[PDB]
Amino acid sequence: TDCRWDGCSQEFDSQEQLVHHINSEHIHGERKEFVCHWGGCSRELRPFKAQYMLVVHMRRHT
Amino acid sequence: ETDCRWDGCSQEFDSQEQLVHHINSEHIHGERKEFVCHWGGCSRELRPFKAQYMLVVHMRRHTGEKP
Ligand SMILES: [Zn+2]
Ligand SMILES: [Zn+2]
Ligand SMILES: [Zn+2]
Ligand SMILES: [Zn+2]
Repeated sequence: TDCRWDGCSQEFDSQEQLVHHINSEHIHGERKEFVCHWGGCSRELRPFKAQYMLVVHMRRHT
Repeated sequence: ETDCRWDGCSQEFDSQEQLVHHINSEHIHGERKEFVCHWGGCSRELRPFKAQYMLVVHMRRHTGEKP
């Protein structure tokens, strides 16, 4: 019944609430994770909170 | 400098400009082709799915939701 989506502190009473939460916030909600999938990147797939930060980060690989 | 290492991409280019344009066009602003499960302790280890529907079915392993 508790959310373990990295960055999420949400705890619930029931499976049905967790299911609705994950669908609402983490699947269909505003995208808040922007991962660099560059092979050997020292971030190790740790997400940025905004696309702009990923764009700036890509200058390090190019 | 010239070659893309974006997970599941092996485009190689002649110039830095070509690589910069490729990354922006395909990996930043292109159709999304990576769907990561950020569930703590997930055995996938943040390895991406190709499609949103695949992440949706995968979530039922963390929730226990019957299909
Ligand atoms: Zn959550
Ligand atoms: Zn990176
Ligand atoms: Zn690429
Ligand atoms: Zn998972």
